[PDB]
Amino acid sequence: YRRRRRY
Amino acid sequence: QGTVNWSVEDIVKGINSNNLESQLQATQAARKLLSREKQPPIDNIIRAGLIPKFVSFLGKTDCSPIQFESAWALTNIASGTSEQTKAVVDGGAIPAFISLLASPHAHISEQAVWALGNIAGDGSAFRDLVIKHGAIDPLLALLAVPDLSTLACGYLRNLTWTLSNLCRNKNPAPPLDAVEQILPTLVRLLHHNDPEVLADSCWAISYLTDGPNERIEMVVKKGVVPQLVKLLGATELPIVTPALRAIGNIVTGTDEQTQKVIDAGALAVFPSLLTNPKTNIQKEATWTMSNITAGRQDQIQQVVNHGLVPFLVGVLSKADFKTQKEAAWAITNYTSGGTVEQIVYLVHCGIIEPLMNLLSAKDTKIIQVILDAISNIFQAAEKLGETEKLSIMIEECGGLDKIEALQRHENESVYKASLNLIEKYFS
Repeated sequence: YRRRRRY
Repeated sequence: QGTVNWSVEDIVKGINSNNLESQLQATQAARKLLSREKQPPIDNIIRAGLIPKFVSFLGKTDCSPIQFESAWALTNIASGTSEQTKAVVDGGAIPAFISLLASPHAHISEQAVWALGNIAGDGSAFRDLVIKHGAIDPLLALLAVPDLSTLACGYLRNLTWTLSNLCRNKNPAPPLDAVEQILPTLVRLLHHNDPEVLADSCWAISYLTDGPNERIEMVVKKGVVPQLVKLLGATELPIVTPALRAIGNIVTGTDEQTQKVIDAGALAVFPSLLTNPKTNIQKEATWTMSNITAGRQDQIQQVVNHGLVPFLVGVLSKADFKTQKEAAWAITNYTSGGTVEQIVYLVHCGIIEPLMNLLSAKDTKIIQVILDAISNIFQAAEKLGETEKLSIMIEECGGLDKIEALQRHENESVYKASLNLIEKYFS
């Protein structure tokens, strides 16, 4: 949940 | 749509043309590449020297689509390794994204929220650098609405998430006044009815409560404890987990702070938290119990009147080792602050057998922990003249062998405790 990529 | 599957050198070609449209097209190709599930060529994109170009597209207000495509593109690079993030930051993206927060196009500022989220997520330094560039005002502004329901579902999810990252990490913790500034909105979010806003709100709070008392106190003082307790009883594990952590943190502070949690009704959820099927909930609930049994006798008493001792006994008797370890502690803590009655009570709940069985675990730490506890228990039994009936007990369930074989355990304080115990109560 640190970081999120899109799609 | 044939902006699918371009080669990097193609993307470069386009972004370098002097044709705003050609560039828009290539940037979309760039985003698409970077959006693929199998190893998006982030590195070569970086290596191609593209980041600054994307960064400057953020500033192109006439051409919203490019703003968006480049936003998204950087968002995805910024989501990779620290080093990848570092590259986004080194490009000057931060003030650029902050500027985009106020863009009239929701889908664009959302992208900006998202990216700032990833940058702040890298770790305390980037986080505080986002903060210095003044991200917090404009973020909060997007949440300045009479009713949070009127915002789009995933828009609010992103802001809640980004906000939580601005509360995340610990060396150093976020700036006090940045926290003061965020708290009220966080509180308002902790009350919204989206499971995902609630999970992240809970994390945010859990991060902010993971420090010294003054920090805990900031939180506790906004009166979120009732609301944390309620969430603690939720059906969604993504919500229980971070709520339970918050509570666990809070009870590491002052006893006054601990009591807020008790008053909130926290203890009532424990019968089920201490039996929860998810291993980690149990560990974390047990740990939490250990910090309550570390408090005053009237706090120990409240644990008693909620009938949590059987639950501790249960947890001591069978859980995965890591939980049993916390139970061990919870008991020792109990047996430290507890009144004579209270220590007696523990034994009547059948704490002696399952405690003893743990003496044959090959973890050096827990054994000391248990023995302190036996020590402690005999102590209340001395004050009653019952060291006998208790010795007998410990014999009949094979505890005596286990301790008497423990003088030949290597560790120093270990063989001395057993030594002491043997000498003192067993001849």
